[PDB]
Amino acid sequence: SCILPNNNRHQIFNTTQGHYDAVSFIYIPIDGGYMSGSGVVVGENEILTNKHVVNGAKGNPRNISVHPSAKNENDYPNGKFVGQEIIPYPGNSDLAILRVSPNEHNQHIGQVVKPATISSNTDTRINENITVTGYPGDKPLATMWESVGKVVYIGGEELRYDLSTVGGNSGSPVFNGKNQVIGIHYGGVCNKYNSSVYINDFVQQFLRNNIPDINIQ
Repeated sequence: SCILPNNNRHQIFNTTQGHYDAVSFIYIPIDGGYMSGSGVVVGENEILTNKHVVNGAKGNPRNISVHPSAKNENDYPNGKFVGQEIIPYPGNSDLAILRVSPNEHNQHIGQVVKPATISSNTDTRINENITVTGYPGDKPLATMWESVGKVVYIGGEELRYDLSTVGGNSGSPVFNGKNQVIGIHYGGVCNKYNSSVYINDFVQQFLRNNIPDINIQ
């Protein structure tokens, strides 16, 4: 996750408004600190994020806290949901489904926010205007930031763009202008581009296979 020449980013304060509500903050304690990342609610009990993010839990999903619509370190408007099962993408992309437990009120994560709409990606192209929204670690903890830019590359399961991200953004949803998820940010090449897992037909099948209620448009 790299700061690029295009560094056009702003904080989301109304984090439950519109498509921002499914954007999720991830906190995993380690002995002596914490790993944080990002994700997006896509199903009744499911978020999407990276393999390397959930790996911070060292195989134990109950080390993972998911805070949908997190606004800041003292403001979690939807509380948190604890990891229950890690379902990695069988292919070679840095993509994982995290299934989470209900909360203390027996609410499911996909009930307290609107699950994100997944693009079928039939129209996605080079140079289209997009956003990557999540929890960059150069900002205050658990604050949501949107980063504005353009697609520069599409290939197999990789989509690249020219917009800035930072450690902490891993797992952030990539949104098109219709606020649909076209990919899942995972990293980049500093300071050439940033990159996401592209939700192509094979990744879409993995999603539907594991999240039958998924909303693909």
